[PDB]
Amino acid sequence: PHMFWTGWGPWERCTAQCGGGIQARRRICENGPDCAGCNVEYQSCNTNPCPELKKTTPWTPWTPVNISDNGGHYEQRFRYTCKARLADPNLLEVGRQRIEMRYCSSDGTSGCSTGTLEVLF
Amino acid sequence: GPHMFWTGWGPWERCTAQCGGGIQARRRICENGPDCAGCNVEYQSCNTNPCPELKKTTPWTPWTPVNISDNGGHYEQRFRYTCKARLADPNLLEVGRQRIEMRYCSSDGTSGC
Ligand SMILES: *[C@H]1O[C@H](CO)[C@@H](O)[C@H](O)[C@@H]1O
Ligand SMILES: *[C@H]1O[C@H](CO)[C@@H](O)[C@H](O)[C@@H]1O
Ligand SMILES: *[C@H]1O[C@H](CO)[C@@H](O)[C@H](O)[C@@H]1O
Ligand SMILES: *[C@H]1O[C@H](CO)[C@@H](O)[C@H](O)[C@@H]1O
Repeated sequence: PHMFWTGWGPWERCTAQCGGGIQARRRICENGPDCAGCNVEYQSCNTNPCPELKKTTPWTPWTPVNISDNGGHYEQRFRYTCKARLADPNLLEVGRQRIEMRYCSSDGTSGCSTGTLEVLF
Repeated sequence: GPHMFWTGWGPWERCTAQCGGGIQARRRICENGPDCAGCNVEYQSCNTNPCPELKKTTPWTPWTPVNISDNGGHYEQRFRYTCKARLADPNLLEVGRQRIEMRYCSSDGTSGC
């Protein structure tokens, strides 16, 4: 009896979800053990770039943007998005909020420009 | 004829990732073949330790009053955040666009202030 290879099996699972991985398919040498050639073959898979994953920062608190409520006032809040090219959303995180505080007075020096013109009304 | 044999395995080549898991190959050559028994290449995983947390800061939000000042002065505040990702390359981490919402607060309750 001469040695022979079984037919190639299916391509198995890819090592990466995206950004490039490899996968294998296999076969068996019968009546061997030393058939010519190799019992496993590899190819690349999922070579497309990973998608952009997004996470939003918390909103800042609603605060006035005007220092007077003459007939009402406007309020605003802000937020950003954090983005990364990843396969796992657990690897992207929004870090700790930082806050700064200053006091604005009439004859002040903290560098405020908000209600300067209100004195003229 | 001439004796057919495999050269010794070369060294493992460069890992496809520096962290978070990649693959690397090593190779050998069938001499006086070409039908050597076995494989001319092998692959293994490498650099499976987690990538470091790389960080980028958002821009500061605008300085805004804390509340409507009944007295002469008022406090103002602003904020910023950090974006973090486990990566080797900081270019793959980005701070996105700033979103701004605005409402008008008056005597009625039509805007939820
Ligand atoms: C299996 O590998 C190839 C066929 O795919 C040949 O060298 C031979 O048939 C071997 O048994
Ligand atoms: C597997 O590889 C190809 C088929 O994809 C052929 O050379 C043969 O069928 C082998 O078993
Ligand atoms: C090379 O591969 C193995 C040794 O590592 C054997 O099947 C044989 O020596 C071949 O030439
Ligand atoms: C490479 O693989 C092992 C050594 O790592 C042995 O089977 C032989 O030295 C081959 O060339």
